[PDB]
Amino acid sequence: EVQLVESGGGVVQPGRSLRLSCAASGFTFSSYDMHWVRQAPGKGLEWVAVISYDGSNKYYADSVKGRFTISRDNSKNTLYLHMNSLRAEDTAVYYCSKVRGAAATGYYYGMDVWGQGTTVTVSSAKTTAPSVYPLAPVSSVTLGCLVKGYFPEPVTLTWNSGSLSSGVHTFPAVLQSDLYTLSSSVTVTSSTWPSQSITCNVAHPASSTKVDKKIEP
Amino acid sequence: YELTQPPSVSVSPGQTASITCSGDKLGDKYACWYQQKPGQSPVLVIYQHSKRPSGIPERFSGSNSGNTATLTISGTQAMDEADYYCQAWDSSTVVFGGGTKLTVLGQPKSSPSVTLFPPSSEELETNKATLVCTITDFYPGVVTVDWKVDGTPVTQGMETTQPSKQSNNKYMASSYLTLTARAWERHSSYSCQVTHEGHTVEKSLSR
Repeated sequence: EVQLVESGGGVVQPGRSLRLSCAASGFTFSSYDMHWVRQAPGKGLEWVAVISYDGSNKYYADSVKGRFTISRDNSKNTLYLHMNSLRAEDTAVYYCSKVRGAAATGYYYGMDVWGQGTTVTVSSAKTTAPSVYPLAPVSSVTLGCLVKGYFPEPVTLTWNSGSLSSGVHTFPAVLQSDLYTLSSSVTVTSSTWPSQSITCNVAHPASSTKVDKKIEP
Repeated sequence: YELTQPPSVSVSPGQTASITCSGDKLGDKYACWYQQKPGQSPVLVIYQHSKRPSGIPERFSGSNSGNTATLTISGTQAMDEADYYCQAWDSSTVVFGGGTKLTVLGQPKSSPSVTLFPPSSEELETNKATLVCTITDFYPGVVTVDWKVDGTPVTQGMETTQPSKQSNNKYMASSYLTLTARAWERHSSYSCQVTHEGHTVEKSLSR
């Protein structure tokens, strides 16, 4: 059966290069247009480039023009993406794909076979301790803890040294200004706080950080 | 041109799902559709508007009208819950739609609970200001978040998390608006608007 196997993904600095490979078997490789398509964390499919079956025509997304080049070695049944001048925003899973339509029909009939994906992660971030801020409002009450600007993973967050685990929501990290930001909320009865103490405890071992932040009105 | 599609479509098992793609010159092209499940490669389900490749279940079909193309799943199954992307091309590029998550309903719908927090005085000492909009207990698990400052839509400085599953099996997410301390002081009203199942839940702060 028809198959594409990718390799060459990695972790590099902005400004550097990578070569992705996509090794094809189970079809007449030189009879099909081939594409690269990428997918950033939680985002949609984003076309990158196409090379025609015979290698005569290459086209690129505006986002990569001048930086990435696509090629194929039909003698080795392999497709390449030469990624130069990498940027943080190039971070994504990269797929190769084969078109269903052979030869001149390749744009018309969809992409029928896809690689498994190879991950490219581009960052210049150094170890950075989080800043830990209180979240408080201007029957029940919702308080929280903002863990802003740490790198790398991991970080841990607990409430009252783990003693308070009910009514807690700890949200996924997101990348913001090339560092990670996380938050957690805790919902309690309004007669409990501020009469009783609520403290967020944040640990980030890379930066030797252990912070306790008491939530005040 | 850009291809757009609804971020979310939801149906109960057995119902027919309809997912529509639209774009300025889409009617001059053939549209195809991909199914993608989490951590998996896309799968071509429909091409040339209405044709199924071998192995794709008969319940997947497609149609087109005007500058739109529609994927239809007749008798939806729990296994069909996935992201669906349309794809065509324009004068110089291949174009993908932004994706629709099809949720096959396994529990009652639930609107989001929204909470908006101001920047802390501690953070403002650093010349920076972050507003935090937390969003919990929603199902299906797709929201769109829009921020306004003094009634004006914000386009910059925002990040929203991917939705994630809670212990009760509903979803949560959070959104952040980062401003300079000086921008924070210049404006009086701030709003986090969360759209879910065609209805918007708003929370605001005002000085």
